[PDB]
Amino acid sequence: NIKQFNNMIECTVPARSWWDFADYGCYCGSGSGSPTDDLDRCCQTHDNCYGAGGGSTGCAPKSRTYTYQCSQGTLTCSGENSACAATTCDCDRLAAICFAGAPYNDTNYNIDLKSRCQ
Amino acid sequence: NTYQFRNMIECTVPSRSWWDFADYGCYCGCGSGTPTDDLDRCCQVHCNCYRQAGEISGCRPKFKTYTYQCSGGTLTCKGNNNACAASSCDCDRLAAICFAGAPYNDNNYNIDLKARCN
Ligand SMILES: CC(=O)N[C@@H]1[C@@H](O)[C@H](O)[C@@H](CO)O[C@H]1O
Ligand SMILES: [Zn+2]
Ligand SMILES: [Zn+2]
Repeated sequence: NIKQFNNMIECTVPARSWWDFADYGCYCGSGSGSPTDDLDRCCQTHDNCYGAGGGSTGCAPKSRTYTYQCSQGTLTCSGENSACAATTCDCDRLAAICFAGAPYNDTNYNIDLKSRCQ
Repeated sequence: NTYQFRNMIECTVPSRSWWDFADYGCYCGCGSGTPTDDLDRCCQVHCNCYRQAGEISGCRPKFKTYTYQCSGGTLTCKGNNNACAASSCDCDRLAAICFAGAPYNDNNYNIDLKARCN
């Protein structure tokens, strides 16, 4: 679930909190418009991943609790996860991994979406 | 669905672009924290409304297409709606009506979520 994703984020980017991504670019937060940078892209496909997982019967990303582990910046989804958990989990760890590698631009945080996301 | 909700808004608040609500306070865009005002609380009740609808198997509030009529400040969800569609429609409608009765504070648009909702 998102509670677990918030924490996944900190595993790979301990120097930051998920909140730095809550309102970044044109997606990290919701969804619409043209990606702003690599980071704003990591979020685009994360949402897409969730969209693919929602197609998995009875699967609710933000609410499905999975079994994962964080070990010094590296994430691992465990095996006992149901088809839905495993998919969601992977979505989140790939996103978390993608956030750590992308550049964070202060200029693209807290942006006026009504002008950059049409 | 998102598109229908956008119309209800333009319906109850013609003097504003629906973008004026895509990033207002801590909840219009959906999140967490202390609602900064009446309008923000409107969005707070709306997210929670969506969360309950998600508990109905197969119900994706954000995508469920429903039947409604929006006629000059007047919003009507039609009976021909099923549980999921009926619940979703009442969320959006009530939120649209709610917006119509709450002052819109330009200060509260595109606020720093990391610092103000955390
Ligand atoms: C396009 C659209 O209307 N999106 C709505 C937004 O207006 C509303 O402020 C927010 C919080 O309730 O939820 C979104 O789904
Ligand atoms: Zn009519
Ligand atoms: Zn913002």
